[PDB]
Amino acid sequence: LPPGWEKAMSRSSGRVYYFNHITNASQWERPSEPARVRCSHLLVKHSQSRRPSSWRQEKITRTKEEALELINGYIQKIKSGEEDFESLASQFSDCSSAKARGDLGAFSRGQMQKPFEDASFALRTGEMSGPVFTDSGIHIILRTE
Repeated sequence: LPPGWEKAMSRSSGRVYYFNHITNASQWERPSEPARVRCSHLLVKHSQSRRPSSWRQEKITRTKEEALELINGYIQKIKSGEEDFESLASQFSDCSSAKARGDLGAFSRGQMQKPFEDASFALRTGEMSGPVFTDSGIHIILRTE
């Protein structure tokens, strides 16, 4: 399995699924290193975020668990198709890159926070991560290139 993927057992169904411990993505299908990848991300800060402020809200008061619920809900709406990633990041991302539909443009290793970097280069083009915890908050990373 590609870097970070591992088999696990569904404790509801008993059916086998795959999770990645780098990106926090889990899926049912069996899954399938570039100098540069291109990502968008959706950020949801919390009161233990490095800077608990955003264009959305001068004083971010939600907790870290509440930040996770929101992220999980967004992950659910993206993955159901009831919303797409660009729409949610524009409305709800605590990162001012929301003004560019999440897009951060392309980067290489050594520029970002290491957990974000790791999740990003362990995404395949067109893949979305799970919640990705950094000091800014919790991320949904989409790798677009």
